[PDB]
Amino acid sequence: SQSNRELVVDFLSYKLSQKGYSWSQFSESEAVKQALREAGDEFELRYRRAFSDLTSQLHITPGTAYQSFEQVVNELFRDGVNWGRIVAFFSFGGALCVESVDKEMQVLVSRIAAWMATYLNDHLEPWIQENGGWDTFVELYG
Amino acid sequence: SQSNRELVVDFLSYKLSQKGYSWSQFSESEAVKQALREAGDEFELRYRRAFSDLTSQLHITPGTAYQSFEQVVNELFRDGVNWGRIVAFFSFGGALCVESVDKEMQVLVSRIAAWMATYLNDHLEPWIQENGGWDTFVELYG
Ligand SMILES: *S(=O)(=O)c1cc(C(=O)O)ccc1-c1ccc(F)cc1
Ligand SMILES: *S(=O)(=O)c1cc(C(=O)O)ccc1-c1ccc(F)cc1
Ligand SMILES: [Br-]
Repeated sequence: SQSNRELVVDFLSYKLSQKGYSWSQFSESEAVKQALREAGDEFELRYRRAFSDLTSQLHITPGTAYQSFEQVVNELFRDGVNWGRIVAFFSFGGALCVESVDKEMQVLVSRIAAWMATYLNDHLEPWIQENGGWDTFVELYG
Repeated sequence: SQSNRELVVDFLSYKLSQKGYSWSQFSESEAVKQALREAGDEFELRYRRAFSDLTSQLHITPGTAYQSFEQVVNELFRDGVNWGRIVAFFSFGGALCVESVDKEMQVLVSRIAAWMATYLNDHLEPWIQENGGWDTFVELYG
């Protein structure tokens, strides 16, 4: 896609790495990526329980449709968009990739990356642009 | 206060009662009280980890100032006010009351109720009025 696609790929590469997997076998910009990597690790520590209940709701098979992903991701934004909720979303996507590689369905990695870039573009990009862009996120979270 | 104090007391009475403690031994409107009651239970269940990190932050001794409670509660509104964070606020106060009764400092329950009411008035009331009052919380969470 574009700059959102590039952000999704960086985050998923990091999440995969933390679990010992490489992206290569599946295929302010620096400050945005670093800040989002750090924000996702923090969110994963603080909301261990609630996050586990989220990831439980979706088990990605080669048959899962994007709409099934949207329905659970939509729960994160029920009451609107915010940075914490966008971080949760990245984290969520990262956990589905890890789960995918764990179950030897490494083909779903590029599929989740596409689903995420799409979801950011369609639903989150207007609120992001309206709230200072990714540079604001960095100034707030870096 | 007013509706806020009535809301605080109902919520605190409910929480204490759940653990087997009466409010009486220390001292649409129904749809709101009920909706908040249910929200507080669901919240306490969903954020097992995160809620525990917050309650840990303040251990109320009869010499704890309001400014102390306020500083830990500002942590709940760090990145803005939303219905969910207001629900976390009520749940937190409920925990500080159950904690006071259990730690033999059952006198504190009345002061917590007063701290909660003031916080709502000084900080939370404009956001509540701007987002359609408690009837909107009901018409969403109820
Ligand atoms: S949570 O209360 O932070 C929350 C709130 C919403 C909402 O729409 O109000 C959506 C999602 C979440 C959430 C936070 C943390 C998680 F691990 C999962 C969901
Ligand atoms: S979170 O636990 O970091 C958090 C963050 C904010 C914020 O404004 O950044 C507000 C509330 C919370 C929180 C949610 C749920 C809990 F049980 C405890 C804290
Ligand atoms: Br949690």
